[PDB]
Amino acid sequence: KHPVPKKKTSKSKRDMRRSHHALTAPNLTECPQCHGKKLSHHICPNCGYYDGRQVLA
Amino acid sequence: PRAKTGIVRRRRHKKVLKRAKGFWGSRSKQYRNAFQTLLNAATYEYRDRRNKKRDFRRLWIQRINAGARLHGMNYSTFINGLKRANIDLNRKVLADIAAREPEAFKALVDASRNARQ
Amino acid sequence: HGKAGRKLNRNSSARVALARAQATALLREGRIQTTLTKAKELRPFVEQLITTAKGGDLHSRRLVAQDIHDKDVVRKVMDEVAPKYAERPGGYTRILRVGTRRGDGVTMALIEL
Amino acid sequence: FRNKKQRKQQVKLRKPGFAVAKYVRMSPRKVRLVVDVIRGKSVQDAEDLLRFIPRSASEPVAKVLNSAKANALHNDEMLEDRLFVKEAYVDAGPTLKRLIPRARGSANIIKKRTSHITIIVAEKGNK
RNA sequence: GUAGGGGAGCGUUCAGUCCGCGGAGAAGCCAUACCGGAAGGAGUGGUGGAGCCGACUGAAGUGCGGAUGCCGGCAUGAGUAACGAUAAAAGAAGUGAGAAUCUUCUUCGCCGUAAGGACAAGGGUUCCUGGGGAAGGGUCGUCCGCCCAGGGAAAGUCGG
RNA sequence: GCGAGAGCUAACUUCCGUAGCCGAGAGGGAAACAACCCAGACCAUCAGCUAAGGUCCCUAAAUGAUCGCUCAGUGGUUAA
RNA sequence: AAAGGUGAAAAGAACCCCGGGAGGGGAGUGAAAGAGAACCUGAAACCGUGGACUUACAAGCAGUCAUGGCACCUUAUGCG
Ligand SMILES: [Mg+2]
Ligand SMILES: [Mg+2]
Ligand SMILES: [Mg+2]
Ligand SMILES: [Mg+2]
Ligand SMILES: [Mg+2]
Ligand SMILES: [Mg+2]
Ligand SMILES: [Mg+2]
Ligand SMILES: [Mg+2]
Ligand SMILES: [Mg+2]
Ligand SMILES: [Mg+2]
Ligand SMILES: [Mg+2]
Ligand SMILES: [Mg+2]
Ligand SMILES: [Mg+2]
Ligand SMILES: [Mg+2]
Ligand SMILES: [Mg+2]
Ligand SMILES: [Mg+2]
Ligand SMILES: [Mg+2]
Ligand SMILES: [Mg+2]
Ligand SMILES: [Mg+2]
Ligand SMILES: [Mg+2]
Ligand SMILES: [Mg+2]
Ligand SMILES: [Mg+2]
Ligand SMILES: [Mg+2]
Ligand SMILES: [Mg+2]
Ligand SMILES: [Mg+2]
Ligand SMILES: [Mg+2]
Ligand SMILES: [Mg+2]
Ligand SMILES: [Mg+2]
Ligand SMILES: [Mg+2]
Ligand SMILES: [Mg+2]
Ligand SMILES: [Mg+2]
Ligand SMILES: [Mg+2]
Ligand SMILES: [Mg+2]
Ligand SMILES: [Mg+2]
Ligand SMILES: [Mg+2]
Repeated sequence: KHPVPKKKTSKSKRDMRRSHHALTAPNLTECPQCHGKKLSHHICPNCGYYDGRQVLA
Repeated sequence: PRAKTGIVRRRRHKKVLKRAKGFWGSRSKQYRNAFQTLLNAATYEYRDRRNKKRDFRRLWIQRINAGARLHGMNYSTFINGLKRANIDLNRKVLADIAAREPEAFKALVDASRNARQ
Repeated sequence: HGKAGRKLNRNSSARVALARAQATALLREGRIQTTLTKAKELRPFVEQLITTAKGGDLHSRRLVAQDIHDKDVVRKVMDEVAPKYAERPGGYTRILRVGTRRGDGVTMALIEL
Repeated sequence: FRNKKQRKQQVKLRKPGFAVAKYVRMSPRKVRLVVDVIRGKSVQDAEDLLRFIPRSASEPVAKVLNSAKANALHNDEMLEDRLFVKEAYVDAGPTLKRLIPRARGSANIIKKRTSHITIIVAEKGNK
C-alpha cells in the first residue's frame, strides 16, 4: 500500500497539465433597458428587467 | 581568526551555471545537475574533437566515390589510379574538386584510368 | 433510464418536508427566492396542489391539508387562489433566473404565480 | 545627465496607470485564473467580466482595476474611452503558515498563501 | 592511470609594511563574445551608498555535492485528499461596503435517566454592556468561547 | 588460454601453477558486451599510412578477379 | 528558541484620487522615497508578465560534434 510519486514532476510537465484551466469568460449581453450587462435568460441585475420589470430596483 | 566562505562558493557556482546556459530544465538552473551534466559534456567534447576528424574524412570519401562513379569508375580504383600517376591530392581537396569543378574532376579521372592501363 | 424526480441529496422524509415547506411558502407569498434546482423541483408539486384545491369540495380541502399543514395558507389556497385560476389550464407558475450567489457560487432563482 | 545622483534629483520615476493590491490573502494561481480574462481587454469589458466571474478573487481584482482607472484619469489625465488593460499579473506575498493536527501524533503546516495583484492601464489608439 | 609518494602553484579571512583608490561613489550584488597552462584574473556597463584593491611577509575556525548530514527558505505530489458523526432544513423580514452562515418571525427536524437541570475537581474573566474584524473559526462572516474598553462577584446562619 | 586437483573431463563453480588483460585502460573490432582480437590516449588540425576487422543498402571501403563447392536459407548454434 | 539596520536629521508623508479597510497612485519633505515605517545591501532556489527564435509523425542520461535556418551587434561584423 500507500502509493507515492516516484519523482518530482518537472515545472514543464506540471504546466503542460494545466493547459485546460482557462476560465471561460461570460457571454455577456447589454440590457435592452437600464443598460449595463446581463446573462442570457437571466434578469438584468442593474434595473431588474426581464421584459417588463421583475426584481426590485 | 576565522574565514567564512564569503564569496568564493557563489563565484564557482555561477561559473559552472554560466557555462551551462541553454541546457534543458534543471540542467541549466541547478548547480549540481549543471556541474554533473558538464562532466559528461567533458567526455563528449574530447572524444568528438578526435571523432570529427574521423567524420569529415568519411564525408569527403563519400563525395569522391560519387564523382568517381559518375564517370564509370569505382572510388578505390580511382585512388590507386591517382597514386599510380603520382597525383598527390588531399581527399578534402579531391572532394571539393569532385563537387565544385566537373571538367577538372573529369580530367583527373582520365589521368587515373590511364595510370591504370 | 426514464426515472423522474430529484434526490436533492436527501432522505425520503426530508425530500417531502422540503416540497411541503416550499409549497407552503410560495403560496403564503406569491413569489420566492430559492436555488434554481429546488425551484425546478417545486413547480409541478405546487402546480398540482393548486389543481387539487381547484375542486372546492371538502375532499379537496382535506387533501390539500395533508400536504399543507398551516390552516391559514390552506384557507388561502382553497378560498382565494384556486378560484382565481378558475380559467387557466394549469401553468399556475413560472421561474426566473436571478443568478450566482457569493457564499457557494450558486445560481439562485425566482418562482411565482 | 552626468551623475546617477543628478538623475535621481532631476527626474523622479512615474507609474503611469498602475495600481497594486499588496498582501491580498488569496492564492496566486487562483487569482491568476480570474486575471487572465481581464488582460488585454478594454477596461470597460474588464469592469463587467469581473462582475460576472464567479470566483472570489474577482472582487479584489475588480478593486485594483478601479484603482488603476482612477490613477489614469486623475493622477495622469488620460482618456477613459480609450483605456485598456495593458498589463496585469499576480505574484506571491509572504505566505501565512499555521500548524494543523493530523491523525495519530503527526502535525502539518497549512500555507495560507497571500497575493500581489497588479494592474496597469494605458490608452489605446490603433494609430 | 586507482590507493599512495613527490613537485609548482590558484583563492579566502586576519596581521605587519609598502603602494594607492574612494560621494565626479568603495565593498557586496548583476551582465558580458577579453586574459592566463589550471586553480583563476582583468576591461566596460547596471546596481548599490562607505569603505576598499595591488605587492611582499606572517598566522589560519582557509576552499564542499554528497555524510537517510545541520539551520533556513522555497518547490513536487495539486487546485488533488480533506473540511471531523447522515439529528435536516425552508421561506420571509432586518442589517450591512459585502450575508447560504448574523439578527427577528413562521414552520420543519433531532435529544428528552438527556443532547435537560444542579454541584465537585479543574480552568481563570472565558460572565454582562458597548464596540472591533488582522489573525484564531477547517467555508463565510456584519458573528464568536477571538481583539479593545468599562462594568459584574456582597454571608453571624451555605463550604472551609 | 595452457597445466593439475577437487566436481559429473557440470557451473559466469572451487583451489593451486603459469602467460596476458581488467582491476587502475580511454581508442578501433567482436550488433550490444570489465576480460577476447588490434592497440597504451602531452595538447591543437575540415591532413597522409596502417592493425584487428571489413568493402550489396542501413554503414567507411571491390555488387573485385579466376578455379571450384553447396540449393539445404545449409549459411545463421548438439549427438549416437 | 529566533531574534539586529529608515534617515545626517522625523523633516515619519498635511492635502487629493480608487477602496469598508488593506493596499496603492499623486503631491509635499529629502541629496536620494532607485530611504516610507513589512524601511541598508537584497544573491540562489522557487512563482509570474512581456519579447526573440521555436515545438502537435515523436523513442530521449537530454549532452556533444557537424552543418543549414532565423535573429542580434557596447570585451560585437567573426574565432561571432
Ligand atoms: Mg585517424
Ligand atoms: Mg454534498
Ligand atoms: Mg600521468
Ligand atoms: Mg593587508
Ligand atoms: Mg573587508
Ligand atoms: Mg546539500
Ligand atoms: Mg527518507
Ligand atoms: Mg529541511
Ligand atoms: Mg478541480
Ligand atoms: Mg492524483
Ligand atoms: Mg478526485
Ligand atoms: Mg471529496
Ligand atoms: Mg461539521
Ligand atoms: Mg449533509
Ligand atoms: Mg440598507
Ligand atoms: Mg449551517
Ligand atoms: Mg418580522
Ligand atoms: Mg447536561
Ligand atoms: Mg474564583
Ligand atoms: Mg475564515
Ligand atoms: Mg458594521
Ligand atoms: Mg459572550
Ligand atoms: Mg440576614
Ligand atoms: Mg569462478
Ligand atoms: Mg577498453
Ligand atoms: Mg572498447
Ligand atoms: Mg560499436
Ligand atoms: Mg562479460
Ligand atoms: Mg588486412
Ligand atoms: Mg558505401
Ligand atoms: Mg492609506
Ligand atoms: Mg525636491
Ligand atoms: Mg513567454
Ligand atoms: Mg509515419
Ligand atoms: Mg513536425
